[PDB]
Amino acid sequence: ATVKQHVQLALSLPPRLRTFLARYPPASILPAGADPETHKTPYQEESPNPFMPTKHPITGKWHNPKYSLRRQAELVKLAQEHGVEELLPFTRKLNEEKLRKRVELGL
Amino acid sequence: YHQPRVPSSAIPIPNVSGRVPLPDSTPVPEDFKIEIPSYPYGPRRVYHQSNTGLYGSALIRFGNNVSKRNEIKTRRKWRPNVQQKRLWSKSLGVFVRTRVTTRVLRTIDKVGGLDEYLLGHKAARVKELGPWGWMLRWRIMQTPEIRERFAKEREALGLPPREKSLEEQLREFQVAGIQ
Amino acid sequence: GLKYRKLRLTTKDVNKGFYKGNRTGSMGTHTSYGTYKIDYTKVRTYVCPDLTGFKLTPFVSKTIRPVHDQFPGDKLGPKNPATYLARWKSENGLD
Amino acid sequence: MDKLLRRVRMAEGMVARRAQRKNALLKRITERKQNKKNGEAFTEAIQQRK
Amino acid sequence: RNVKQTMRGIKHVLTERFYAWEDAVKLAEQDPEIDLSNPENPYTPST
Amino acid sequence: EEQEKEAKKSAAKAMLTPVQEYNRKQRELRRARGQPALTEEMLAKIGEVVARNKLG
Amino acid sequence: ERKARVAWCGSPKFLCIAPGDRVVVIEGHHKDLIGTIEKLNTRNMTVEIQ
RNA sequence: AUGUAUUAAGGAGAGUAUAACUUAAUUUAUGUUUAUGAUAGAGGUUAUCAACAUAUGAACUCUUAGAGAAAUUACUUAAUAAACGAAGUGAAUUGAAAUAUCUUAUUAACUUCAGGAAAAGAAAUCAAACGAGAUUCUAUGAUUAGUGUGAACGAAAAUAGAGCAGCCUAUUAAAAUAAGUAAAAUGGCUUUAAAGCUGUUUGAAUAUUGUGGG
Ligand SMILES: [K+]
Ligand SMILES: [K+]
Ligand SMILES: [K+]
Ligand SMILES: [Mg+2]
Ligand SMILES: [Mg+2]
Ligand SMILES: [Mg+2]
Ligand SMILES: [Mg+2]
Ligand SMILES: [Mg+2]
Ligand SMILES: [Mg+2]
Ligand SMILES: [Mg+2]
Ligand SMILES: [Mg+2]
Ligand SMILES: [Mg+2]
Ligand SMILES: [Mg+2]
Repeated sequence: ATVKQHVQLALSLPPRLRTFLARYPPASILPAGADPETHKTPYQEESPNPFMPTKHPITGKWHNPKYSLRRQAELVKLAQEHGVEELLPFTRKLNEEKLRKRVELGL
Repeated sequence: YHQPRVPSSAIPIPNVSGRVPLPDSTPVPEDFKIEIPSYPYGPRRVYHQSNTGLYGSALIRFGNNVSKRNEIKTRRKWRPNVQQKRLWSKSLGVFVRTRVTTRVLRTIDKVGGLDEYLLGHKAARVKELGPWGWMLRWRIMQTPEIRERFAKEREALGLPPREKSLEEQLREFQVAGIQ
Repeated sequence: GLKYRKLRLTTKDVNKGFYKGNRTGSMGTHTSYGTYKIDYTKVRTYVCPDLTGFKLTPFVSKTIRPVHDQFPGDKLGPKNPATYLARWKSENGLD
Repeated sequence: MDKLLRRVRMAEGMVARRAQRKNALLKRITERKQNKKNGEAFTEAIQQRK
Repeated sequence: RNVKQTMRGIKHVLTERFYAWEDAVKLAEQDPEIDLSNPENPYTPST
Repeated sequence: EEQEKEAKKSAAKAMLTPVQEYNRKQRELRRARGQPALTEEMLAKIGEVVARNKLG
Repeated sequence: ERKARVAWCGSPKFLCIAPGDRVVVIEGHHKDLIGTIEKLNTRNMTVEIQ
């Protein structure tokens, strides 16, 4: 019963969130004995972290991040409303990264 | 312009208007035309002089003439440094005569020649070519050099090898005329 | 000239080479010396059949009341290509 | 063809829009002529009442 | 006016027959009981 | 008349450069992969995160 | 007006009075007169009593 | 006049049942309900004494093949106004109680191109040490900051409302992440000196392990 309720919470998220998690699933939600490097998603193979830029091996050019800094802030703000901020990859817009950087270094 | 005669190719360098008139010697079937693909960005609605040369992005610009003391404004114009040079094309092997600006002459030396200036695939260059630059781009694509160069770049990109070329159709009309 | 000048110009008003036809059809071609050669392939003839013995007149007696056709249940009653082909088989099978 | 039908539909609307402007103008001219013809019956009755 | 209504009716029935026959031909091409190829015997009553 | 326009609009496909043809060819292949799906096991693990960060 | 004149007997297209039936006048100088309808003008909705 | 909804090429010539509209100028059929409707008769010219819904025949000439003195010739199953939109070029009346900078005014107008809308659009954006999160429309912010001798001109952040949508695997097929480019000098535009647009002459760098713009 509890598992059926968990599946009803994941299917209640907005389509914008469910779409992102599908193509960039973190190791946390992958199977228990899963290996992070194996069964990678076709999107993950292009870039492990979509929010970070990715120098192309053949062309030696820094491809712009898949999600711009504006859109990274809309994912962090939309994920924090449904308590799914733990699944997004490292982002400078993360509320914990913003706070950690200040306390660590300061003004 | 008055373009030279391509050494080994019947096809002539296209006319400034886009037409490709074939000589009377070359036998041509009934109602056969050589059509160049339309220019993606279309002609230039102002300064039509730039539709017949390699002007890059330079147009005729209008401004004011400001007096020294009272600073009174009078309308004037700024014209690009348009010249007429004979640019060499390794693919064709002749001197393509065209009206080109001085800023585009520095772009031809920077990229390594006219052929390298016409084969650019970036969006900012196809806009700088213009209708006349898009006709020369189509012409060099018919040469065997560029055809043999593009076929070699498809083997490095893992593309299947790539029907009849335009120079073969004209070659098949000279043999059919004698039959 | 005040008002008549503003009407549509006709051939019964001016003569200095102004020509305008009545859409009577081209029956030939013009020659180089001002004559006309009638092409009888363009001339039209009227096919009137023999009316001797024909009993139908353009009127029907008012005793016979006007009645339409029912074609019950067939939306395209009079234009149904099925009732024209099926009706053909029974009546005229050869042609 | 689907593009040949739009041509017809467009023609059927252009003619019906012109037939309404003509019919309307005729309904107003015919009405204005009857009202003036009936008024002669109203005037005779008004003249006989006085 | 009555002579013009008979002339109009003649043009309505002839236009109706041309279109009805122009469609029966098409409908008769997909019929298994009609063979438009041979005109001598183009119809065979189904069993 | 339209078939002669779609062939005239796409008449510039014979003047494409190798990199222009490679990009387009890859685009067709990618659009066939589709979008990945979230299995019930993955959805069950996401529901735990939501309930843990909302109710406790 | 035709709908008002026929308001008491159906409508201009469903008239419920026919020639040959006796009627009684209820207006004018000759009120309470009784006669038989001879004609029935359906254009002006007027009736002739001989 | 405003609002709502729907729609996205317009006019003329001649002819014709003078409510009826195209030389067929009052075509021919279906279904339903018919006074408890809808909103046990007479009547085909002494007509259309039936509305709604769905089909259907016909629909001339010119604008509008070519030529020409539009509605003709000659041929043929030849066919698309205005306003609205973007860019280019760009005044003057007027105010300054004269007048040159300025204002009038990124105006009127013209020119090209395009669609039922167009344009714009998912930050090399704004903010200020907290953060916001594409574009468009309306008001406030604002006779404000500011500019200018003056007369006048005049933002943005933010707030509220209308709409809301994000993406590159774009729901219609596009990038191997952008070089004669960013930028500099100089001549102009815009403007507050920045940012932005630009003719001439020149001319970079390669990602928060701090490269590039603001
Ligand atoms: K003064
Ligand atoms: K001030
Ligand atoms: K500047
Ligand atoms: Mg005379
Ligand atoms: Mg005379
Ligand atoms: Mg003459
Ligand atoms: Mg013409
Ligand atoms: Mg014509
Ligand atoms: Mg405002
Ligand atoms: Mg970039
Ligand atoms: Mg610049
Ligand atoms: Mg700066
Ligand atoms: Mg800059």
